[PDB]
Amino acid sequence: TETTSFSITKFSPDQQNLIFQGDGYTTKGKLTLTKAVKSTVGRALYSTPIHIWDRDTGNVANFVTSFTFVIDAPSSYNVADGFTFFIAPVDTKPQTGGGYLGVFNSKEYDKTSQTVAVEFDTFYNAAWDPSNKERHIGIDVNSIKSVNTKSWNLQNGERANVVIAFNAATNVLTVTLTYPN
Amino acid sequence: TETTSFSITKFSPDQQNLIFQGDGYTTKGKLTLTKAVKSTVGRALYSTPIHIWDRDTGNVANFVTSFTFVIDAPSSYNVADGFTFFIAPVDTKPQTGGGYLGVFNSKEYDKTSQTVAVEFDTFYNAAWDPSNKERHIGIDVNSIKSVNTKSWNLQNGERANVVIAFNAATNVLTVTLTYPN
Amino acid sequence: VTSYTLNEVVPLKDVVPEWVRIGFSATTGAEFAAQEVHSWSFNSQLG
Amino acid sequence: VTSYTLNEVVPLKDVVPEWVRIGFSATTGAEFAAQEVHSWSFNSQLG
Ligand SMILES: [Ca+2]
Ligand SMILES: [Ca+2]
Ligand SMILES: [Mn+2]
Ligand SMILES: [Mn+2]
Repeated sequence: TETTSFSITKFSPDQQNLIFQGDGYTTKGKLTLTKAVKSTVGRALYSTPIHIWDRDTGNVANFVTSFTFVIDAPSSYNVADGFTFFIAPVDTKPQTGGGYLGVFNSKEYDKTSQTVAVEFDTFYNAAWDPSNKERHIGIDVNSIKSVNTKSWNLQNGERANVVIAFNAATNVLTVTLTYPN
Repeated sequence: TETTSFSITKFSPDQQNLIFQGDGYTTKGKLTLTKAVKSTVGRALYSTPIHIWDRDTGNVANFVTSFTFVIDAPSSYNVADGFTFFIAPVDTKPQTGGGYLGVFNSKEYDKTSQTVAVEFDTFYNAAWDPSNKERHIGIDVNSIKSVNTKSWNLQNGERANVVIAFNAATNVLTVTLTYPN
Repeated sequence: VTSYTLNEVVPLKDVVPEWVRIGFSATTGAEFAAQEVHSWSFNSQLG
Repeated sequence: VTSYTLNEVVPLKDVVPEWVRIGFSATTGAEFAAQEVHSWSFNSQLG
């Protein structure tokens, strides 16, 4: 039996148990991944490696994460590219930016990626995004093209609460996003 | 607010959230600091930095640790040097070996050491140990010469359960060691 | 209150290594925005 | 059950840095023994 658990409700200028990459940094109690500037990437990883399955037992972990984030764009029609929560190998580095969101390199299934991501995608990339062109939540498995998407209305400058949960018995990954009004 | 929890009830031969120093390794579900070999040192750190106080607020953490250990010596009268739980700066590596238990270099107060240890000391070092020559539990702050010791009867090859608790309200550090019989 | 829920079966043991790091990413392009996280909680249990 | 308890005031703020690592150490000399840990758990709450 391994477990692991942690809670941060305010980020220190010196958050030593995070790894920052790109423009990632902490300022004011908060974790900033990008400011509102063109063509940039930020990531932040929790520093400890998690044991997610065991080759020996074939057990897989149950897990739940929750977080609050804000997207703050100059308007409803000037917003890109979006935001992920991702799970990846221990030595992960930023991948292609722009609509590949810092996590993937192609819309083709790339089994070397070994990355699962939940995206909150704010920009229609015609090559892979759902054709209704709306903004959306997706489950991504080794690809920028989601296996499943939910249309979602961005509320600009508002705090969303996300919970993401994985049931090991069922292999179901659930994502919920909530706004106050 | 900021919290951290973890439980390992059983050690993988590849425990990527531990740092091993010297001989420390995992075999067979367990964490081995030393074999029954002489003049040796082992250490294992939890990989993630812990946020123990906050310069901002001068808040200090409450913490509690629980662990099970076994000392296995050839005989009740051939046993050295002992075992510690310690807290140290993130960059800590092994200090002096033998009676200094891999954590300290002097019996004099060294505030550059910035290390608190809880020692389970199985061998009498005449230079600093309690005069009664008994094995003992000690609290160590920047020195191998404990600020408080309790006489301890080693039960050879028996699992001991330890709890160590620190009450930030009070700055009292509490140690408990239990044997089943 | 406004919410959105999505589920999918993901066979993690078949996609990710036994050990992983978890994290957030964000990017901007020609169009851009600030992306910030205010709090983060996490718990898992293996076995 | 044989139990032993020890208490001491340790002013943590004045001794260790804000960020720390925790861990175990054991050493042998001319006399020697195996030192080993079967399970470990830890909780910490700042603020
Ligand atoms: Ca997109
Ligand atoms: Ca000694
Ligand atoms: Mn998309
Ligand atoms: Mn001593």
